[PDB]
Amino acid sequence: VQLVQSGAEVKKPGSSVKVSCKSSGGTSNNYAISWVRQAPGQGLDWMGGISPIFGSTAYAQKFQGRVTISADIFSNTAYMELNSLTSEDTAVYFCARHGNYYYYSGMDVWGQGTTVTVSSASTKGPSVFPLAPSSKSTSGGTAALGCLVKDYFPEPVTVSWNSGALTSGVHTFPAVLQSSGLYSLSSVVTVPSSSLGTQTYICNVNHKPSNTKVDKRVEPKS
Amino acid sequence: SALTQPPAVSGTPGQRVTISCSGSDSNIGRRSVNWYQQFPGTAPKLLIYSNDQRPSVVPDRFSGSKSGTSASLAISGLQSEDEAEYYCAAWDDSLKGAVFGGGTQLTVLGQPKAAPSVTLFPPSSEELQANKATLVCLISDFYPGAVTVAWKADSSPVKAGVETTTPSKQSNNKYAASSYLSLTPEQWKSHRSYSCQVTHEGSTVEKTVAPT
Repeated sequence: VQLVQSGAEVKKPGSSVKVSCKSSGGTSNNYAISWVRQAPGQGLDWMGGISPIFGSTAYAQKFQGRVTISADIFSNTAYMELNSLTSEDTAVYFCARHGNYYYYSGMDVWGQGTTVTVSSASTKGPSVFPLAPSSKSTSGGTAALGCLVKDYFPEPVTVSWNSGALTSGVHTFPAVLQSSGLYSLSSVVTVPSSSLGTQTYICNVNHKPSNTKVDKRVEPKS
Repeated sequence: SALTQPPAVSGTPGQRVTISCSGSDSNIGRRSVNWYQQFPGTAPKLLIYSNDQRPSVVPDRFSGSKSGTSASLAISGLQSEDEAEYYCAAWDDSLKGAVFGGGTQLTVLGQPKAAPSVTLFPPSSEELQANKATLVCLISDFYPGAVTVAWKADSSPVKAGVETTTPSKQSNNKYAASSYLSLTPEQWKSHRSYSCQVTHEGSTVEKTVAPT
């Protein structure tokens, strides 16, 4: 048996989110189901549970009056609806099935998780800035070249170097979500310093949600 | 969290490790303990239930016990692949709800410690020209996977405008993270230098950049 959850969600502050959990490979109605969330870098947090056989639902105190857990007994799907969303609600939401009718039992089958992002931002392509070294190129020596992919929404953006020809020394870092509600990330390629006099380095940034493709030439300056 | 676990634990392959879970009379005192294991960017998996019972698919080197209002997970013969996050959980009778521990990051040193490689970039001229400024601090190839980042304007701590990512596993099995400091082009120019300081296993790597 597998628990399958609905896809990632982006929501505005004050709005509601409804995450779905289906048991594929037969009914999960005879067992308790819990919703557990995990805010980035934080631990597991129980939101509440439902046990349809008893027609009972329970909620963590901290979410009482804000979350509604339900089960469509006919379709074999459980749901979690969270209202009045703020940025503190940005997290991965898991459904998980207990081993029996009760919330005390181990949760032995977990859904894959659903990322919910709460942001007042709308779709926006990144500004891209070149990041150049000036004492890195010593002596020598390798040098770190980068491109800053600033203030985009929503995820995700892809980055390559020299239209894909350059893979050695590339590290693209995971995005930060800033308190503004927009993302930024950076890609760096480490190159031999000597190559900076003969080779051109260009970062190619593609942001599909906004149909933005940007090419930036990165080149130590002055 | 109503249940208390040590946030970080380390072990060497072949060695035994124990992760404790401290609870109260309303939860661990009265109810059975469950243990979950979670790898980065994926769902937890059930490891132990009913205090000491193991799912078929769990290696028998994993075991649990319950001691009054406390519970413990033991792993014998630590393998490199046990490097994960571990959570204990119990129903709580007073709360009428399930409670988890805060989690334990278990480090299995099947490789040497590595200090973070730190790359600090000043604002690009392009960004400064359009009247903005961002300091970018890139932190890679460190192991174990926790660091803390502190920013300095000259010799004094900056707190505001700092956005730091959580760490993430690389292909080569070490970790990376980044931290951003956003500022006005005037704040940037008024200081002789800014510094990104990254402390890893009680030792700091720093980099420094200047408006020159």
